[PDB]
Parts: sequence; structure tokens; C-alpha cells
Amino acid sequence: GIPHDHYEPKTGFERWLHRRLPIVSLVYDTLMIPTPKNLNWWWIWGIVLAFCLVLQIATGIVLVMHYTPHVDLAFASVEHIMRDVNGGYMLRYLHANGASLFFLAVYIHIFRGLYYGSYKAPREVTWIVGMLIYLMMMGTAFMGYVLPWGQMSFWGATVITGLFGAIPGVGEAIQTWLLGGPAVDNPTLNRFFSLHYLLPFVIAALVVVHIWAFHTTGNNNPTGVEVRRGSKEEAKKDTLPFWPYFVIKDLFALAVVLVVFFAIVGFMPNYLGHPDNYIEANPLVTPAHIVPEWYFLPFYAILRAFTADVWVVMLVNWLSFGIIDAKFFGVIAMFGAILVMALVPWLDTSRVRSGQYRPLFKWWFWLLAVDFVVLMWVGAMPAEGIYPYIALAGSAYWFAYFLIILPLLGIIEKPDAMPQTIEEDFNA
Amino acid sequence: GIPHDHYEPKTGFERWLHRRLPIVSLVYDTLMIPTPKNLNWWWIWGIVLAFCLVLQIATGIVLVMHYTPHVDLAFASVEHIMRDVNGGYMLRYLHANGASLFFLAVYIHIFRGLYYGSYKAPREVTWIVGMLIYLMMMGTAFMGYVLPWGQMSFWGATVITGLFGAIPGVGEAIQTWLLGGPAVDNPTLNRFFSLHYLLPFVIAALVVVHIWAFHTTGNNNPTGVEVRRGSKEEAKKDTLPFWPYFVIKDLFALAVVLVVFFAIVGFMPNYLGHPDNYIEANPLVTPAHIVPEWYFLPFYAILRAFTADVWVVMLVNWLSFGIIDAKFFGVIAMFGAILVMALVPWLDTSRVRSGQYRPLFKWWFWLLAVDFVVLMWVGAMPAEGIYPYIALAGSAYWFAYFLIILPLLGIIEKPDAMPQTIEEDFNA
Amino acid sequence: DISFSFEGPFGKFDQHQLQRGLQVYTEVCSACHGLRYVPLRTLADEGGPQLPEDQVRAYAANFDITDPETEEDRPRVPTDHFPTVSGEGMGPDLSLMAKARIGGPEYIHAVLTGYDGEEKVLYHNAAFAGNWIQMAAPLSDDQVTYEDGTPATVDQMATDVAAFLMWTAEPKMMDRKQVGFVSVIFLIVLAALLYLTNKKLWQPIK
Amino acid sequence: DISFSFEGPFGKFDQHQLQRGLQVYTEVCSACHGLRYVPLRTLADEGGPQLPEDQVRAYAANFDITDPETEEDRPRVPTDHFPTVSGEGMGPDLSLMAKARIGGPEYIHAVLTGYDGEEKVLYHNAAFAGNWIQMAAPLSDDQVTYEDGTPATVDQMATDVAAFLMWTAEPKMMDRKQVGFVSVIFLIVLAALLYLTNKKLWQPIK
Amino acid sequence: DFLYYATAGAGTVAAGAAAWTLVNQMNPSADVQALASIQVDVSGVETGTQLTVKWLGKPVFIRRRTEDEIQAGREVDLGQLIDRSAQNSNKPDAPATDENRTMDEAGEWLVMIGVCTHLGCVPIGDGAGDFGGWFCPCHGSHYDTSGRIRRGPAPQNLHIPVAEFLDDTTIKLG
Amino acid sequence: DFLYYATAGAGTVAAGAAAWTLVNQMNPSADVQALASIQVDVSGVETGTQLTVKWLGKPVFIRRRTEDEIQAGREVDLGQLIDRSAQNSNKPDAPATDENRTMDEAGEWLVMIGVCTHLGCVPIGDGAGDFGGWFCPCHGSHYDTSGRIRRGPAPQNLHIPVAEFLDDTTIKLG
Ligand code: HEC
Ligand code: HEC
Ligand code: HEM
Ligand code: HEM
Ligand code: HEM
Ligand code: HEM
Ligand SMILES: C/C=C(C)/C=C/C=C/[C@H](OC)[C@@H](C)[C@@H](OC)[C@@H](C)CCc1oc2c(O)c(OC)cc(OC)c2c(=O)c1C
Ligand SMILES: C/C=C(C)/C=C/C=C/[C@H](OC)[C@@H](C)[C@@H](OC)[C@@H](C)CCc1oc2c(O)c(OC)cc(OC)c2c(=O)c1C
Ligand code: FES
Ligand code: FES
Repeated sequence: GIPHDHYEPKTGFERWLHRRLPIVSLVYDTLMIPTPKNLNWWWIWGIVLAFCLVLQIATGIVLVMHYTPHVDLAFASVEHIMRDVNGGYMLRYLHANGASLFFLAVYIHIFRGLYYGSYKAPREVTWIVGMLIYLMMMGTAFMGYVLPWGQMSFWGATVITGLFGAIPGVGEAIQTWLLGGPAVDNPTLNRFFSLHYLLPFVIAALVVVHIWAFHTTGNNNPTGVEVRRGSKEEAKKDTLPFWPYFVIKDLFALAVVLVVFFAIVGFMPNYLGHPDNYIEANPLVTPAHIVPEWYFLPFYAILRAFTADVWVVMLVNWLSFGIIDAKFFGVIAMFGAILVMALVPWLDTSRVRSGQYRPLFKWWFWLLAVDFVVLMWVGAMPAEGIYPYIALAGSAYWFAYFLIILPLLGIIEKPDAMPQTIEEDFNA
Repeated sequence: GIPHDHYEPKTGFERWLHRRLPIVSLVYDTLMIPTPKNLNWWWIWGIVLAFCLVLQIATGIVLVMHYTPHVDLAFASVEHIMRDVNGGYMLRYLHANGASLFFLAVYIHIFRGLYYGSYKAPREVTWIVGMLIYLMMMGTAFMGYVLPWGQMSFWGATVITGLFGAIPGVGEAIQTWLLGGPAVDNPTLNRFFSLHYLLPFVIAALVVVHIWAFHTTGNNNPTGVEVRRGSKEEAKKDTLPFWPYFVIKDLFALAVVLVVFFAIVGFMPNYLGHPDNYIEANPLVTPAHIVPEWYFLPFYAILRAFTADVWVVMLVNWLSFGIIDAKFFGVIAMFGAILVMALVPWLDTSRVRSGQYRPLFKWWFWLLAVDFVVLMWVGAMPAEGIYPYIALAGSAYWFAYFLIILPLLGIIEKPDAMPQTIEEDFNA
Repeated sequence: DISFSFEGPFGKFDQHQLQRGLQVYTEVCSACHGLRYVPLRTLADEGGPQLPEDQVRAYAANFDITDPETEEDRPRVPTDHFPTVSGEGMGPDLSLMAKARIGGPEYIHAVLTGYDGEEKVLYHNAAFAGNWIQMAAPLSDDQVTYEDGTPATVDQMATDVAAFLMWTAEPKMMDRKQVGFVSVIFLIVLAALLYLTNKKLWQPIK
Repeated sequence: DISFSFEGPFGKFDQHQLQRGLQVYTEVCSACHGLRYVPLRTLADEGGPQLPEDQVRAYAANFDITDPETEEDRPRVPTDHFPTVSGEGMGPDLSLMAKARIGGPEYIHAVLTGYDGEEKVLYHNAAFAGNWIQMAAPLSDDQVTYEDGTPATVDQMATDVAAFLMWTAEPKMMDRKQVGFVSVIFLIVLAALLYLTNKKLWQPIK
Repeated sequence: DFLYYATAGAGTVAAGAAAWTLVNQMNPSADVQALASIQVDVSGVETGTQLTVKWLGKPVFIRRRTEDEIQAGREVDLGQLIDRSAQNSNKPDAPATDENRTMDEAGEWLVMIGVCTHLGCVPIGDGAGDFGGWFCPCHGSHYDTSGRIRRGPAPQNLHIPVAEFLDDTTIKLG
Repeated sequence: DFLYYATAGAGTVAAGAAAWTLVNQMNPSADVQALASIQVDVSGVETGTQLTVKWLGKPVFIRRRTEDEIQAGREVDLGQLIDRSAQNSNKPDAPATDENRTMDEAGEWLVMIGVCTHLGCVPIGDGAGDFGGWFCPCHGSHYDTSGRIRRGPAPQNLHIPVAEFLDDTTIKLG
């Protein structure tokens, strides 16, 4: 642990209280954790996420007060929220764009991580808890999206419950169990409503375990060079207390982010969503232009990329005696896409931590990044080639990167020269 | 704190894990906390509460999957849970009786503490967090009860939202606010449903802090004599590790409790409720026999005992110039009844801890215990004297006990002779 | 304080009585009383009257309903609920009465069976909310012919529809009793093993 | 890409246009299209046509409604929603059209204004499905007289009811633009002060 | 450290505005503030009979009193009464006499919002309670023949609404 | 230490029985289990037209195929197909030739569950798609003129439901 100065009670109350519940000691060691002084603006997406978590829940508890999860009343209830509830429209738009800020921020957050080696020893556990939170966010977000019971909610609901039905052997049963019958209907609406309420609390718990983990290892920094533990005078040279120094850097950055957020919420409340969810779920028609929520677009792209035409799909269909067809492959590829990202600490064998000092890495990493935006992009374009090709290239790059490129550089690459201490870095 | 012995990583995994998230240390500390060896069966009610919280929440989340919070559909939705949902009837009767079990357990738990001085220094904080949870449980339970939208649900909602409109000056506003309009109606159903889901999570949190605080002070024991801190050898003489010794003793007690519980769920599911909640809310008629939920009865007995006829009522009514009448007095008396109990660490000025060793005390305490049952029982009898008189006496005894009896005793009473240590107590 | 095969821990319904009670319902009470929370298809379940499919369907048929998605009438099918009755001179829904009134079916019986003649448009009744009900005595003898030959005495009929109504209130009484039996026995066994374990654990200490 | 008082961050509905458009709605669109999510009383509110109470009451009165609680019709009242319209040959509800199709009111206007004459029972339309809409071009000139002079040309009429439709979609647009203005300005101020604070906290370290 | 205040200050404000938003959505929403008049048909109500009609999520009591109840209600002295206000909207300032309580000079038509002024249960009538007016089963309030509060927790006489007769047979509420 | 197994085992069981109740309440409830027959009257549908009826939460397509579609259908070789199966519930092990796809021994009536065998979207008809059959906007699956899957992720030809003609002008589903 990092030499740090710990809490000492003086007040009569603080003495009294310390003996019985040392809750102030806990607060103190949290707000005063020693942070590397050289952190850059990338380190701010954590506080933005915490903000989003607290914002989705606050607006959510309060939307539930005026929402009805019944197929005959869900959509009307959202309309009544928009029209009649004090500040209704605003809360509704906050919770909705809210979700988008949330994903905007995780992706950035995550990518900072993938660039700076924040998943490499000893921070693997932080990362894995990060990935749970991530899975949970996605599940959470999908269910909420069903809640208005628009056309997107419904076909969105059919399709994602469809993913489980792809599992050979047990898939129809998991599907029937999630649905609550033979088709997306009121039982579906009604259970997703429960889980939408529950899951954000599980996410908050994981976030507590999240913060706990990075406090145990200490924050990472742009250099990948750990705070010195040799003495307090050294560690002080490399760090600063989280409070007031980064709480305020953080709050400022958040403020700038919220400046855009509210701009959007005030003037472009609906540009980041699909108009089409302003039409009422219709179980007889799926709408011609049906595009997932943007934050889901890359994984979606990875999904359709895998049609019967595709060679890896025919090879595998064949080797598998038909058990893995394009339908199952595409799903596997999609959760696979997520999982191999999860496993990165055991794939990136390079012993150097930060990408800053890796010169072959910087290239493959931006390609990765571009890949991710480009995938988002195609997901929003029709199948009809040349997009499928662009989607396939994209995916193959995604797996290539974690499965091949990162292990390669284990052996190939040569670190440029690092600064020796954080304090070093800072002085430049 | 009590000399204990800390966790020791051995496995490959544990060494790895411990450097990065010392979660296994945390578990171990919680489960190995040295517990006074001479706890008696009065000590098992905390585990029954924990069980109940976890039971209410589990059944709760799942009931919400088939419930609809709308006045045209609430009560029908509970019916469809009873009749059509797999294990539905059982989940429903579990959740409703569970509330009763929950309340039996707290009253017991609370009284164990009132008897053994478990609220006295240094345990004030454990206690206040106790009281808070208590308040949350009542709010929580009131709102669940509204959910079926039967007759009791509806006139319950009216009466209780009415408590706030009694406040002078602002009560009409807080009342309009809680109602969501001019009368208990759909908005009321709709917001209570939200809070019913939320509050149990706030309760789980407070419970975390609750357990934290008694881990800090160490448990109390039947004798009121602290574990010895002077060395490892003698702290061992006074204690045993919570795991396995009390874990398994509680698990056993719990099973015995659960034999009864399931007996009731199985064979007299409706015996603790009011049949009238099987009739659909009617805004025009309050049923002739409207009896509060039993665990609410003592407080309810206190409230209505205070009519215009009552002399302290006309006294206060006169002095306060009309600002405190029977209606407001009654409300102040009922919340007051709760508060003074909150304040008992500062009221009970006897330096002796366990009631075990106070002879005057035992009598007054047991009268309290009877008071409480007798209020409960009068809450179920109609106004028409002689009941008011009993209710009036009971109230007075309730405040006399906390305000008058307990302080005097600090001054007058003579401790019997206490054992030197727990190891001593244990040996008989 | 009459008695029924269903009271007590080992009580089960009597399928025939339930049929007699449903017949009494259909032929006498349904004019003035609905059972909105009872879906017709459950007339076929274990734990109840348990008619065969064809008959439940044939039974549902005598009822009309305005098709929600249509607007045309139509005979009822098993997935509909019994009709909801109400208006001037109609009675409270009956689906839950036997639990809403614990001596529920006794009350129903005591009330059908407690008319003394008098009138006021009220009618003295032994058992009602003391003691004037707005319900003209509904039952008189041989007012119903049971296909199973039970004397259709008023008392009989009061008793049968009372059972029937116990079932409409708790159609799952028997699953509940039975699950009840298995949990208590299981817990008693669990309690015992935990006890012995606790004992073996605490002997060396005591 | 026609334009309206309301696009842009300082846009606002034009009241008059909104009434012109309401009128086009009442007198033309409402035969085939309902507005289920619009309560009649909102016609009164700041940020819309804002008719006065007595007019909104009079307007509401031309619509029929089957009273749920009763079962007779009554003329409508401000607390009711516009009618829901449907059945055969009837168009999608329009309360959210402007948001459901971001180019909303332009699409409505494009469509109303996009009939050439063809008839493959479909009809060629510049803007629809591409390009056969099943809605016979609904507007011809002076099909409405505005109490306010405005020439009732088809283009005009399509425009007014587009604005009006935009408002049934976003009634709180004005509120939402206003609050947004104050939030952004407020966060910009706040951002600034945290910026300085932060700078002052940090100059000693840099 | 004027900086300090503007920053703490605006922090506070954003917090206030955030809390008010969360708090205010719970105040009655727009579709709920339409408290419209209505009109009862009272030609069916026989003497010694009460009609109960919902108005504003609540019961209104319209009783046509017998001549005993009128007399009974006329005996009492302002002094034996807990609440000396007539609690009358159509006489906002008058005593709690019987004549200040009904709609008509004859004392025949007692119209009241039927909600126990204690904590809102609907008091039972048909002469129920110790004073042959109404009894409220929730905390044992008894109201007399003029619906004035006589015994129990309730601080006020059942209120008298804005109301009057249009035709003979029709009362206008609100 | 046999005590140990019975006790741990008993716990297990209690845990599993608890977990199961929680899991099992999400399986279809009793009202949702009535999957009844129905009769669509096809007297209406002209040629090159498809009627779509709700049946079981899902659409059913009933198409009256033009001459060419029946031709188009009949060309196409078993071997050119992704799904050689006729996914037909009343010709239950047939190959995916056109004749085992339609109700009428004659080619004209195409009855299908209008559900994409991929992930359950509803494919758009009037010959949208690269085989003027149906195109499913959810991931780009093209079905041919006899409902067979030609391009995309969907693994199967649109199924055919138990179904026959009652009157000449009527069809019975399931
Ligand atoms: C009209 C001719 C009726 C028929 C036939 C039956 N009932 Fe009835 N019932 C009717 C009315 C108008 C009322 C209200 C009575 C009142 O003033 O409260 C009732 C009431 C009941 C009740 C109990 C209601 C309560 O508040 O406790 C029961 C149990 C009941 N009715 C049962 C019942 C049965 C079993 C019938 C078939 C023989 C039956 N009723 C027929 C009107 C009419
Ligand atoms: C009956 C003669 C109609 C009148 C008068 C109006 N509309 Fe209509 N509308 C009608 C139909 C049958 C349809 C469905 C068209 C189809 O085949 O899909 C519509 C549709 C619309 C739409 C949009 C449909 C879409 O985008 O899917 C709009 C925007 C619309 N109608 C607007 C509109 C207006 C403003 C009218 C008043 C001038 C109006 N319509 C009249 C039938 C009829
Ligand atoms: C609810 C979503 C999340 C919240 C609220 C959250 C919160 C935080 C915070 C406050 C920090 C510290 C400061 C910072 O670097 O920004 C942090 C760091 C970190 N997070 Fe997250 N996070 C979330 C999601 C994720 C996800 C999805 C991942 C990866 C999949 C992730 C991986 C990491 C890693 C590797 C660190 C670095 C720890 C270190 O520097 O030692 N986080 N998180
Ligand atoms: C991680 C936190 C959350 C995420 C990511 C999330 C996501 C979403 C999304 C995308 C929607 C649909 C938005 C839309 O209307 O277009 C939604 C709706 C909804 N959410 Fe959440 N949500 C979160 C937290 C919560 C919580 C804790 C609640 C508890 C009440 C809640 C209650 C609701 C309700 C009632 C709706 C339907 C109303 C609406 O559509 O706006 N949300 N959520
Ligand atoms: C402290 C824990 C809880 C307490 C003390 C409590 C209390 C109650 C009570 C007394 C009722 C009425 C029982 C009845 O007569 O039906 C009820 C109903 C209900 N509760 Fe809870 N509850 C708790 C936790 C929860 C939670 C976490 C949920 C979240 C899903 C929940 C969901 C419901 C629902 C949906 C109802 C209406 C269905 C019913 O009446 O059984 N409960 N609650
Ligand atoms: C959600 C409800 C509650 C839960 C789950 C809970 C749980 C527990 C547990 C497990 C213990 C330790 C073992 C025992 O003494 O039984 C405990 C101790 C205690 N609790 Fe509670 N409790 C609850 C409510 C309360 C309330 C309402 C009060 C007081 C108003 C209270 C006051 C205390 C006190 C004084 C102790 C003794 C601390 C010591 O031994 O030093 N608890 N609680
Ligand atoms: C009961 C709780 C459940 C069943 C939770 C399930 C959670 C599953 C996954 O999260 C773990 C899942 C949400 C996640 O896949 C990893 C997303 C990236 C899936 C993205 C996704 O979205 C779509 C969508 O939004 C649509 O909108 C109209 C339509 C869609 O096709 C037309 C899709 C779609 O084809 C895909 C792949
Ligand atoms: C939005 C959340 C809110 C507003 C929470 C409010 C919580 C208030 C208090 O808890 C903190 C409150 C529940 C608690 O007071 C301490 C209880 C002991 C009050 C007991 C209570 O019950 C009744 C009841 O159940 C009834 O049933 C038909 C009827 C009742 O009269 C006829 C009562 C009643 O007269 C009283 C005093
Ligand atoms: S509310 Fe009527 S007496 Fe308490
Ligand atoms: S569901 Fe039809 S293609 Fe994916």
C-alpha cells in the first residue's frame, strides 16, 4: 500500500464516534487515497460514470412513480409522463440520453484502459469487475428500452430474447423462460420491468467492489510507472491526495461534460435515438428501418456479418456437423467479441504496461479504436455489400487484435525508454 | 477491539487474490469474530431478521414480475399471481406472512435489547441504526400493504397519508405531495409501488452498517460483562468464533422458527391478516371493522386513545391556544412513543448494563412487555370504554417507563452481584 | 358451525360437492353474482370440480361476452373468466367471498340458511351484519336437481355452493396443504440434523 | 427543407399558425386520424395554440365520447383526449407523427404536398413509402377558411397542420428549450468557476 | 475565497434545482388538477335516506333529513359543540347552528363532503353512533344529526361544500 | 461425519427448492397456456396479395401466389437451397420443393408463420428481397417465392403450420 497519512479524531464527537463506528476513518481513507500527480484528462471518465449511475437511478426511481408496466398502458404512461408530470419530459429525456452518456463514458473509460495497461498485473481484478459491470449495463439498458413498449422495444425484445434460443439443446427452454410464454407479450414486459429496477442496484454494488480494487492496487497513470512505496517522502513526490486535487479536476471536467449533455437534452433530446419507438409496438409488423441503439451497434454489426455465405461459417458449419450454423456462430462471435476483451490481461503478454512506451502497439491500438467506430457505423448501414465486407474485415480485426496481435508483441516489440518515477514524468 | 487472529493466504489463488482485493480477509473477519460464549437463545433473532430481509426481497422482486401497479389492475394482478403463476400463491403468502415474521422478530430482538442493556454505551450507535431500520420497516410495510389495492390498502393509505396532513402549517402540502393529488388514487398507488421496491434496499444498507457497528463494539451478552481485552489467552476464555459455533446454533434456531413459519404459510395463510383486504378498494365506503395490521396495533392503540375528552388533551389544547388538538396530539404521541425508545440510551442512567442484575428493573421492564401486548390487543377492541381507559393507562405507562421510571432507577437501584467475567458466567 | 371435507390439515375438497355447488351457482347465484377472478378453464383443474374438457367448454358456452378486439358477442371459451355482474339490485362479486368473510364458508352457509321470514326492502337474517340483508332468500327446496341424487334441501344447497365458493376463493388449497406438508416435515428433519450437529459442536465446549 | 418558427434553439411555436393547423386538423384530418395522446385541455396551455378556456370548452363539445363510468355518450370535455380513430381506411394516430418520422414536420409537409396524380387503391407520392401511399391526397385549396385572412392554399394548409402536429408531439418544446437555455448557461458559469478553483489549487504544484 | 463562495454557492444551486426536480414530479400532475363541478339528481332520495356520490376521489353525502333529526340538530347549544364553526363554504364565516349547516331554510337537505375530518375514513350513517348522526369506524368519531363533531379525535364538523339547488331535483356541487 | 452429509445435503436441497420456486415462477403461467385453434376466412385475399393474421402472439402469412411465383418457386433445385427441409408440420419429413410448401396440391396458397427463423423478426413481403419473396429487415435475410431461406443468417425456411381448408373459402390454423 502507499504510505499515506491516516485519520485522527480530535472533536469530542469524532472521538465518541470513532470508538463505536469508525465511519469517518472510512470516508477519509477514500477521499485521501494518494493519487499519481501526473494523471491526464483521460482519468476523468470514472467520475462521469459514477455520475451517470447516480443519475440513471435518481431519474429512474422517480419515473417508476408514473409509469405502468402493462402492455395496454406502458406507452400511454410514457406519454403521460411527458405531458402531465411536473418536469416529466425533462426527467424522461435525462434518463434516456443519460443511458447514452453512460455508454459514451464507458467506451472512452474502457479505451483509456486498453491503451494504458490498466488491466495488466496487478489490476486484473479491477478489470474483471469492470467487465461484469459492463455486461450488466448492457442487460440493464436493453430491458429499459423495452419499457416504453414502442416498435423498437418490442422487436428489440423479440430479437435479444432470440439470442438465447440459438443455444443448441437448451435454447428453446431458456427462451420460453425469459419470454414467459410463446411470444414477447405482457409477461415479458412485466419481468423486464422488475429486472430493470433490480440490476442498477447490483451494478452499484459491483462499483463499490470496483473502487475498492483500485484503492487496493493504487490508480494507474499515463506512464505505467507505479507510485514509489520506499518511504512517505518518495510517495509524496509521486502523488497528491485525491481530495481536493482530483475531486476538483474531476468535478470541473464533469461540468464541461454536463454542459454538452444538457445542451443535447435541451435542444436535441431525440437525435441520439430512433423515431420509430414513438410508434406503438405492433406484433404483426417489424418496421423497415430497424436499427439498434447506437451503443449496441458494433456488437450488432459483428452479429450480421456472419451469414451462410461466409467461409469460416461454412467450414465451421461443416466441421460441426450442422450444430454451429450462421445463426449460432454470429451470436458466439458477438459474445466472443466481448469475452476476448475480458481476457486481455492474459493475452497482452508484453511486460511493458503503458502504451505510451510501445511503438508497434500505438498503431494496432488505434486501428482497434477505428475498428470500433467503423463497426458502429456499418451496423447502421444496410447489409447489401460492400458493407458486409467492411463488417467482416472489422470483426476479423477485432479478434485478430486480442488473439494474435497482442500475444505477438509479447515477443516482437521493443519498449522505448520510460521515465523512472512518476515525479520524473510530472516535471516534464 | 477484541484480540482475534487475522486471515492467512496459502493457495496460489489466495496469494494472488489477496494482493489485489482482500475480500477473503473481509469474509474471514466477519465470520470469525470472537463471540461471547454465553449468548442465550434471545441472541438468535438477528439471524431471523437477516433471513426475513433476504426473504422479503427475493419473493418481492419476483412478485413484481407479475404485479401491475394500476388501480384498474393491481387487485386483479394479485389474483392472477395467486391462481395462474407457478408457485404464485405460495410466493404471495410467503411475502405477506414474511412481513409478520419480520415484525415478530424485531419486537422480540428489540425487547431482548431493552432488557439486556444492549443499547447502553458503548452501543448507542448500533441502536440508533436499529431505530432507523425500524422506521424504514414500517414505511416499507405500509406501502406493500397498499399494493393489492383492497379495502384495507385503500383506507390504510388514506389514514396514514392523513398523519402528515395533521402537521400544522405545512401538513396540507406534505399530504397533497404524498397523495399526488386530492385523494388516494392511482398516482398514490404508483409512487408507493416505487418506494416499496426502493426502501428495502436502503434497509439492507443500514443493516450492513448495523452489523458493522456491533462488530466494532463487540456483541453484548446476557451478563452485560464485556469480553476481556487484556490478552489473547483470556479473550479466548470468554468467547468462541462466530463460525462455526453461533452460525450453526442460529441456523438451528432458524430452522425451528421456519418450521412454525411454513406451518402457517401452509395451513393458516390468512390467519394473521384482515379478510377485508380481499374486497376491492372502494372510495365511498370504509368497512365497519377496519383493524390495522397487527404489528401496527400498539402504535394505533396509542393514537386513538387521545380524544377531546382526555384531560391532558384539553390541557395541552388550551395552553397551545388551539394549535395542538386531539388529532395532532394523537399523532405526536404515536411518533413520540417510537422516539423516546430511540432515546433510551440517554434516558437510562443506571450504570449497570444487563437487566439480569437489576431487581427493580425486571418488574418495570416486564410491565412494559405486557403494556406492549396489551396495547396491541386493545388496538383490536373498539373505542367504547372500558377499552379507552386501558389504552390511556398503557400509553402513560409507555412514556412513564422511558421518561420517569428509567431515570429514577439510575438513582435508586442496587445492582445484584455480577460475575467477574463471561468465562465465569459460562461455568454455571 | 357446520363442517366440510376441506377444513383441517388433511382436508381435501369433495369433487362431487364442488359440482353440486357449481350447479347451485350457475342456476341460482349467477343471476345476481359474478365470479370475475375465476377463469372458466380452471373448472377443469386438479383440486377442484374437475369437469372434463368438453364439458368445461360446453359449460363456458352458455355465457356471452363482448369480444374486446371485435365488438361482436360470442359464446364464452374456457380462457374467459366467468361474467362480472353488477348494477341495480346485484350482489358483491363472489370469487373471494369465502375468504373475505376464519369461518368463511360457514358464514356463506349461515347466511343462506338464516332467513326467518320478516321484511322491511330488507330481510331479517340470523347471520348477516345484524341482521337485515338486502338479499331476498335465494334458496328454496328442490330448487335444483342434482344429477347425482342428493336431496336438494336448502341446507344441502347452501352447503354445496359454500364449498364451491371456498374453492373459487382458494383454488389452490390442496397444492398449498400438500406443499405445506412437505416443507414442515422437511424442516423438522433439517432442524433435527442441525440440532445434532450443533450438539456435537458444543459438547467439547460445555 | 421548408422552415418553421420553432426549429433552432431560439425557435418558438407561432400561436396563430398552430390554430390554423388545429383547424386544418379538426376540419380535414380528424375524419381519418385521431390524437389519442392529446388531452383537449392542453389546447389551453402556454406553449401551444393556447385557445382560451371557454373556446377549448366549446371546441371539446363537438366531439362525442362513450362515458366509461356510464355507458351513454356525452359531448366531450377538456379533460378527455381527442378521439382515437380507427377501423377500415383509417390512418395511423398522429399525436406523435412529427417525432415518429430529425425532419418530422418536413416529412408531414412533404407528404401532404407530394401527390402528383397517378393511381396504381394506391397513389404516387414524392415523400412516402417510396412512393405509393394509401392516403388519397386529402387537401385542396380554400378547403378551409381561416378567420385570420391567410390564403388557404394547399401548401399553407400542409404547413400549418405540420407545425400543429409538431406541437402535439412536443408540447413542452418551449419549456424544454427555455430550461435548457438556463441549464447550459448555468453549467457554463459553473464549469468556469470549477476551472479557476481548480487552477488555483494546482498552480502551487505545477 | 470569493471564488470559494461562488463555487460552493453554485454547487448548492445545482443541488437545489436537482432536488426540486426530483421532489416536484410528485406534486399533482396536469391531468389531475381539473377539479370540475358536477350535478347530482336528488329526486330519488326519500326522507331518512342518504345518497353517496363520488366527487373529487371522495364521497359526498346528501341526506334528506327526517323531522326528528332536524329537531334533534336544532336543539343543541353552540356550547355543547367541539367545533363552533359551521365549516360552511356557502357561509364561510357562520356559527355551527343547525340552520347554518343545510342547504335549505327547512333543514331538510344536509349536504356534506363525507370524510371524517380526522384522518379521512368515510363515516357510516343511518343514525349510526352515539348521536344518531354518523359514526367513523377508524378512530371512533361520532357526529350528530347536523354532521357536527361530538365525540372522538376528529377536530371538525363534516365540511359543507360549495353547492346549491338549480331545479327542485338537482343539486350543483362546486 | 455422516451427520455432516445429511446436514449439508439437506441444506443443498433447501437451497435448490428455494432457487427453483424463484426460477419456476417465470415459466409460462396457467392462463398463457391455452394455445387454441382458429379459422381465418380467406374469401377476401385476391392474387399477389398477402393477408396477415395474429395467431399466438405471432403473425401468420397467407399469400395467394401469382402464376410466376409458382413458376419461380418450381424452378429452383433442392440443391441450390440452404434448408433442404420443407419445415412443414403436415408433410412432416418432406424435402423443400415448392409442392410440399403450399396447402393446395396446385401451388396457389402459401401459408406460413410470418416469423423469421433467425431471431424472430417479421419479414417484409410483396417480393421485397433478392428473390422477390420476403426480406427481413432485422439482419438481411431473403426468402424466395416459396418462403425458403436464400441469403443471410436465418437458418430455416419459414415454417408451415398445421393447416387445411374447411369450406373452399376458409382455412383452419392448427
Ligand atoms: C338476486 C335475486 C340475488 C340472487 C339470486 C342471489 N343474491 Fe346474494 N346478494 C344479493 C344482493 C342484492 C346482496 C347484497 C346484500 C347486502 O345488502 O349486503 C347479496 C349478498 C350476498 C352475500 C353476502 C354479502 C355480504 O356483504 O356479506 C352472499 C354470501 C351472497 N349474496 C350469496 C349468494 C348465494 C350463494 C347465492 C346463490 C344461492 C345468491 N347470493 C343469490 C342478490 C342476490
Ligand atoms: C381519409 C380520406 C384520410 C384523410 C382525410 C387524411 N388521411 Fe392521412 N392517412 C390516411 C390513410 C389511409 C393513411 C395510411 C397511408 C398508408 O397507406 O400507409 C394515412 C397516413 C397519413 C400519414 C403518414 C403515414 C406514414 O408515414 O406511415 C400522414 C402524415 C397523414 N396521413 C397525414 C394526414 C393529414 C395531416 C391529414 C389532414 C390534412 C390527413 N392525413 C387526412 C387517410 C386519411
Ligand atoms: C458503471 C461503470 C463504471 C464506473 C462507475 C467506474 C468507475 C471507475 C472509477 C471512478 C475509476 C477511477 C478513476 C478513473 O480512472 O476514471 C475507475 C477506474 C478503472 N476502471 Fe472503471 N468504472 C466503470 C466501468 C468500468 C469498465 C466497464 C471497465 C472495463 C471493462 C473499467 C475498468 C477500469 C480500470 C482498468 C480502471 C483502472 C484502475 C486503476 O487505474 O488502477 N471500469 N472506474
Ligand atoms: C444503469 C442505470 C440505468 C440504465 C443504463 C437505464 C436504461 C434505460 C433506457 C435506455 C430506458 C429507455 C429510455 C427511453 O424511454 O427511451 C429506460 C427506461 C426506463 N427506466 Fe431505466 N435505466 C437505468 C436505471 C434505472 C433505474 C434504477 C430505474 C428504477 C426506477 C429505472 C426506471 C426506468 C423506467 C420506469 C423506464 C421507462 C420510462 C422511459 O422509457 O423513460 N431506470 N432505462
Ligand atoms: C422489508 C421488506 C419488505 C416488507 C417488510 C414488505 C412488506 C409487504 C407487505 C405487508 C405487502 C402486502 C402483503 C399482502 O397482503 O399481499 C407487500 C406486498 C408487495 N411487495 Fe413487499 N415487502 C418487502 C419487500 C419487497 C421488495 C424488495 C419488493 C420488490 C419487488 C416487494 C414487492 C412487493 C409487491 C409487488 C407487493 C404486492 C403483491 C402482494 O400483495 O403480495 N416487496 N409487501
Ligand atoms: C432489519 C432488521 C434488523 C436486522 C436484520 C438485524 C440484525 C442484527 C444481528 C444479526 C445482530 C447480532 C446478533 C443478535 O443480537 O441478534 C443484531 C444485534 C443488535 N441489534 Fe439488530 N437487526 C435489525 C433490527 C434492529 C432494530 C430495529 C434494533 C433496535 C431498534 C436493533 C438493535 C440491535 C442491538 C442493540 C444489537 C446488539 C449489538 C450488540 O450485541 O452489541 N436491531 N442485529
Ligand atoms: C432478461 C434479460 C436479458 C434477456 C438480457 C439480455 C442481454 C443480452 C446482451 O447483453 C448482455 C445484449 C443486450 C447485448 O449483446 C451482448 C447487445 C450488445 C445486443 C445488441 C443487439 O441489439 C438489437 C437491438 O437493440 C434492436 O433494437 C430494435 C434490434 C436488433 O436486431 C434487429 C438488435 C440486435 O440484433 C442486437 C444484436
Ligand atoms: C410514502 C411513505 C410513507 C408516507 C410512510 C409513512 C409511514 C408512517 C409510519 O411509519 C413510519 C406509519 C406506517 C406507522 O406510524 C409510525 C404505523 C405504526 C401507523 C399505524 C396505523 O396503521 C393503520 C392501518 O394500517 C390501517 O389499516 C386499515 C388503518 C388505520 O386507521 C384506521 C391505521 C392507523 O390509524 C394507524 C395509526
Ligand atoms: S378518521 Fe374518522 S375517526 Fe380517525
Ligand atoms: S431476424 Fe430476420 S434476419 Fe435476423
